[PDB]
Amino acid sequence: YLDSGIHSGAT
Amino acid sequence: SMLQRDFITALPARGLDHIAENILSYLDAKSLCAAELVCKEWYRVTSDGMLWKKLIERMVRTDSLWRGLAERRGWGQYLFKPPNSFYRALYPKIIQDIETIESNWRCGRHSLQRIHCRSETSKGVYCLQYDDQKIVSGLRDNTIKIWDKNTLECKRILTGHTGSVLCLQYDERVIITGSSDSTVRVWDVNTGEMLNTLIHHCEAVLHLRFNNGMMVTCSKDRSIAVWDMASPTDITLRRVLVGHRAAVNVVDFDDKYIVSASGDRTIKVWNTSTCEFVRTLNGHKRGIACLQYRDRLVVSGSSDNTIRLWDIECGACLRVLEGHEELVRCIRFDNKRIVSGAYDGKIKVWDLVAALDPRAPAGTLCLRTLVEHSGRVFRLQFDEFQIVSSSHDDTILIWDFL
Amino acid sequence: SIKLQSSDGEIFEVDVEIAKQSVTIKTMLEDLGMDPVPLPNVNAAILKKVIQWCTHHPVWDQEFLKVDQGTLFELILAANYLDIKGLLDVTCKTVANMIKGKTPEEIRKTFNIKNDFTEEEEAQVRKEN
Ligand SMILES: O=C(Nc1cccc(-c2nnn[nH]2)c1)c1ccc(C(F)(F)F)[nH]c1=O
Repeated sequence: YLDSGIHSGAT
Repeated sequence: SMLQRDFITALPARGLDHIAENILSYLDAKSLCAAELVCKEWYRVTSDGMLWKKLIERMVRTDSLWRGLAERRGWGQYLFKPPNSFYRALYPKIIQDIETIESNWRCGRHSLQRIHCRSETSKGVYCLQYDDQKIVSGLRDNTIKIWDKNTLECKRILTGHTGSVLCLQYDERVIITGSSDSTVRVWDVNTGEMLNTLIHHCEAVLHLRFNNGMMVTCSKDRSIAVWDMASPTDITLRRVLVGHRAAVNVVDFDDKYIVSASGDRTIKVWNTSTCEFVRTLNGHKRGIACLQYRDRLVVSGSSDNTIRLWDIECGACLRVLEGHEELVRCIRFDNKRIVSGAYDGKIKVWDLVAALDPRAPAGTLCLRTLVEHSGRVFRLQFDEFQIVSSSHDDTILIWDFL
Repeated sequence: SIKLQSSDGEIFEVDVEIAKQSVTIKTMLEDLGMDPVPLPNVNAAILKKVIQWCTHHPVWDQEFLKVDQGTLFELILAANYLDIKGLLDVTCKTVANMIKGKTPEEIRKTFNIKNDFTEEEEAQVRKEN
């Protein structure tokens, strides 16, 4: 899981 | 025409003392000492001219480190309107002081203060900015908490966001925040009053910067918005930049360029005036989590566990920094150092000059690893004397090397 | 063009926009309306050198300043008298560059300066470094 602050190229 | 001429004796002889003082004011410390020993009149010119006072003032005017110590140690009280010899004896004490500060950085010697934010439900501090008076912090519990820099007590809770406050910046007038609730909010930095809300983005607002009438915002919705701020209450959309293929995690800018970075593994450069695409910086193998841009230097941190340094004009990557063991989640730099924080709670200090010199070996580049967080490091800011960092562990740390 | 009059008496024709880089010559023009402008403190040889510098306005300055110290001293004085901040700045920085990074003896030798400290006095000033 990631923090809400950043995101990757997923969808 | 005379072959040789004692400028420093001749000019005062002619009632032009200030010119002689101005010549000598260009000397570095060691050359000013040499000048003192040239002859009795040279010594008198340096002493009556208060050149050591003038030399310390020039440093304070041109070096934030000297400025910081003048304020922090209190000898700054004597500066800018105690005889000359006082300043002459002070100068070496300042030099040694710088040396001890630099040693503490190189060796990781510091004291530590820890604020427990005591978040009731959703723990973590996503963002922060600080000055000598206060730390303004953004929290996963949807609030902005303002902390007194000296007593570490909470002075204000700003409510209004309906999701996490992911990014923030403030100046002498306003605090501007972006949130998982997809809004940007503008708060009075003194009273906390909500002054404006921008409804534009379709997804979380992950980062923003503003200064001198303009603001850039960026979003999980893959767009960048460019705003003109005539005032806290009159903010107009100028342009939306699209071209990124995933969330835009960070944006920075100056008068030359806007710089954005994305989960799509790229950094993009835009002309601040025209909002036209300029160039893509390729190279990271995974999405980019953090970035800072100043002058010609871009610094990026990524999910690939590396840091990359880039020159903005040609787009070249000047150096890859390896060493972090997890995602590099925040990064800042000044004239001497890079400081980065990672998903494993660790902070690294890097020698930026060494890093920008392609002769230096990679193993010499990381000066120290600092391990005091128990969760992902989300944000940090630093200066000559300290680091302030915040974490998923719901703490803010101040690392003080003085 | 405006005529500048050197202390010798030689008259120089100079464009008003070159002349008016010196606040001193500009004041004599604008507030006292003097033509020509007598300049009793600047002789023709130094005046031509300053006018040359003003037209052009550093690598060119370093070559321009390859002159003896007596002429460099006269140039500092003319720039002061005429209040041409740029030339006063370039001449003073040039003198500072001749001082920096040298021992007291090389400075003395550079400028032909006699050491006039007593033994006692020199030990005291040196202790204070
Ligand atoms: O977990 C990530 N990535 C990933 C994982 C596995 C394979 C591949 C892959 N598939 N094909 N090629 N590489 C990629 C990731 C996390 C966070 C960020 C960011 F927030 F910093 F933006 N970015 C990222 O990229």
